[PDB]
Amino acid sequence: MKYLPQQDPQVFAAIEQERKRQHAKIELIASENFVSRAVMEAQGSVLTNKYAEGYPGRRYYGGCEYVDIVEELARERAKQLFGAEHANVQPHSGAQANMAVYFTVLEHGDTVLGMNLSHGGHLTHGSPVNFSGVQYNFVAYGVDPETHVIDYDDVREKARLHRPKLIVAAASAYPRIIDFAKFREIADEVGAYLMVDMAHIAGLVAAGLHPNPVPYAHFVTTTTHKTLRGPRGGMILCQEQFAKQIDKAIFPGIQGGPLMHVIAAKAVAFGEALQDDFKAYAKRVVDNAKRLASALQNEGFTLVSGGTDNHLLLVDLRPQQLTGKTAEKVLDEVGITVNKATIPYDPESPFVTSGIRIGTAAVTTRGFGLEEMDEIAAIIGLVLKNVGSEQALEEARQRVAALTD
Amino acid sequence: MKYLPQQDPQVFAAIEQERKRQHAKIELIASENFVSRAVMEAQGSVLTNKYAEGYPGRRYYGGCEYVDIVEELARERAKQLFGAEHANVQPHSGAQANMAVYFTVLEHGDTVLGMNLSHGGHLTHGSPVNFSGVQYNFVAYGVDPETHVIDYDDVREKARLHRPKLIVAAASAYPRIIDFAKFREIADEVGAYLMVDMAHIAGLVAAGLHPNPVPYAHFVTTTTHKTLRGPRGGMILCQEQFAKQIDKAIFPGIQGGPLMHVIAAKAVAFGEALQDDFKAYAKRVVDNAKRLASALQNEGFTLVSGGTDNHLLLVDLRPQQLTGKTAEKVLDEVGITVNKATIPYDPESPFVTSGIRIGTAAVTTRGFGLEEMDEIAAIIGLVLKNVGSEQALEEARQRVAALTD
Ligand SMILES: *Cc1c(COP(=O)(O)O)cnc(C)c1O
Ligand SMILES: *Cc1c(COP(=O)(O)O)cnc(C)c1O
Repeated sequence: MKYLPQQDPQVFAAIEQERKRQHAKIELIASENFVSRAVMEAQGSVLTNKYAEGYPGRRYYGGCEYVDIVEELARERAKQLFGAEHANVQPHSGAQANMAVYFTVLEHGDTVLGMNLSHGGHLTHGSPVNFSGVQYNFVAYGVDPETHVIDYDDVREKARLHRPKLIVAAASAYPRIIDFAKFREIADEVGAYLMVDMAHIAGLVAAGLHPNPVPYAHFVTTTTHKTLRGPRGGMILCQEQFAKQIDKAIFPGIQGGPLMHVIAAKAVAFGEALQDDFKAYAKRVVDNAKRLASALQNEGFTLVSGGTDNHLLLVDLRPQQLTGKTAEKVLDEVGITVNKATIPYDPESPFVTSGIRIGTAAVTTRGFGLEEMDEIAAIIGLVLKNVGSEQALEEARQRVAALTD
Repeated sequence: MKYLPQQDPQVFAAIEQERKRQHAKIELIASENFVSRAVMEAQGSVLTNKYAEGYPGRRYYGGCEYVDIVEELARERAKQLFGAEHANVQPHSGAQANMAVYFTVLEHGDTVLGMNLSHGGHLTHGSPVNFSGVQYNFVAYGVDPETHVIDYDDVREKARLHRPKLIVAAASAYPRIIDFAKFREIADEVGAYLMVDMAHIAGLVAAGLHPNPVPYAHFVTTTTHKTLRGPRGGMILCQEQFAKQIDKAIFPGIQGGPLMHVIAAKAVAFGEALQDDFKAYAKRVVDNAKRLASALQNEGFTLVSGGTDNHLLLVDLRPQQLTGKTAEKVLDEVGITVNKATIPYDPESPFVTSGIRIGTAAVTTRGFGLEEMDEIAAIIGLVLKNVGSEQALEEARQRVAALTD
């Protein structure tokens, strides 16, 4: 940076702390990643200066010729990446992407069926303190108590009983492949729309390492950040028959001016995802997650669903008589970043939990491989088996430092 | 830029076109401005990589120590700037700021009283194609047919008849000072909350050049961009008694993860606004607007309300037998950027209009002064009085080029 250090010493010092923190820590939060310098440059551009309400070639303001090119690059690259008939790259966030789809097909009080929030469902899939649960009548399907895999007969029964207008598939803490074909079959049986929120798995979908929801879902929502490794924001994909309605839902429906600089950064990220090396990256993500899962089991940890098909895993800490909160806290002391997470049928509250959620997207971006997964698992074992030993925690600290260099 | 040109030639070429366009054109769109290099660097930072759901010291994820510093800098500087008891700097946009306030105090179907959308009210103040008009029962107050000033007796009568739970004051196309004291008096009479949407005038409020709504309003919403000259985004200010509710409305209410890099940029912008030179800038904005108004009247143009108290003016083009659409189009041909705008009691549709809206914030940022205002008015006169003369339009083109260098 050139201008920030001089103009705003306080803000610059804090940013610099954050940058150094990002390098020093082992980031295992499943939603996290590190974007490229090109992505950052794009959202640090003069495009922040442009109002462009509306859509390419259909704007409310003049002078949008070039931001139109940018937005269209984003839309076309997204369509290439996911094989979607239509993309809306304007959503400010994953929350707003979901908000727009809900606004499109639902009326206030309509019934929606989503994944149980304690089993992997997201806040925006019907939490009673979120607009979703306040504005619509959410009901939930569960995972099997033993296998922790989505019970598709439960999805079906809930759908048939409650007759939702919309079924939501996808998750923020589900370690297995989701069967979108079965979701669509159930949706068809009850005459419901199917929305798939692929935020966590979008990068894996782009790389052909998770089945693509696009052919089965009426609407697909996503973050551009997370496994897709883009700037912070949202996106909607849908069939052409819903394009006009979805676009109107975003604007003038729920948003005003789009963030054109962030949209530029989205275009850049999609460009990167279209490359062969992103496919290799995403495979390493999944490979690393399997390896980490295996290595954790070697240390004596129990994993929700007994492993992972994707980028993330959940450790059930009940065998170690630890809460997720305790684990999160002590790992923070040694420089490993995880979050507490409810495990299916968790006896603890969501604010304490019996689990931790772990993902490999971030460490994989940093160049970590299988050997590093083994060592991360070993450090986690050392820490969680010796929570009262400052000697053990100091060793862990040093081993974490060795990994981050 | 260093990395974008190599990584993404297509995106870079479009960005470069946009940058050159921003320099070449005379930007008179009232909502537009040009942010500092420091602001851009801040939102081009690694802070995009951090999930920080929740609030400073009360986050859902670990590792937020430094982004907490950044957010708190934003909140404290905002409180200094506007004398507010509480700030929420997380809203993704002005639309989301408004959305959160609505979510806080209203139930589905509640009555809200806002400014007539054809008289200066914003889309998010009850448009039937916007969430505001769909989710709540909006009624409108008007300006006087002759003076084009808000009719406060009409505000009062509408309030007493319709008994709104919420009254909204503020505008996207109102050229006069708004009397927030009178709005609060009316709100008090009918037991309604008062929300002031100061998006357009926020920079002027910060510089003491427009009365501050904070002491009179329960809630103040704003964009961080526009006259405040910050990054693209939103903010809510409120009394401490609503702080918890407002914070919960933003998260977990209507948004997910905040844009920490944009919040950094907000902090930077507020820092800039706190400086003496921003006060001088804002005075030049208002001075330039008066001068431009005066100069346009000298050319024979009629202005809505007969002039301006702020950064913006509206030309009533009926005396010249032109639509706003025609004016917008021809000015685009010579390198002057305006937008068509409905004038109070406009006989045309909102898609054709009898007016153009013009603001001076952008040209003032570029260093334009009184002499430049005179010349801009003269060029506008030349163009709109000679719409069929390519000779006149070419002269205008050359005069515009002379101004932008
Ligand atoms: C992260 C996530 C979201 C929310 O995205 P934000 O950008 O934080 O609003 C929504 N749905 C799912 C499944 C997510 O993982
Ligand atoms: C510009 C504006 C908005 C909307 O802000 P976005 O950032 O475009 O969502 C809302 N209210 C008023 C008065 C505005 O001027």
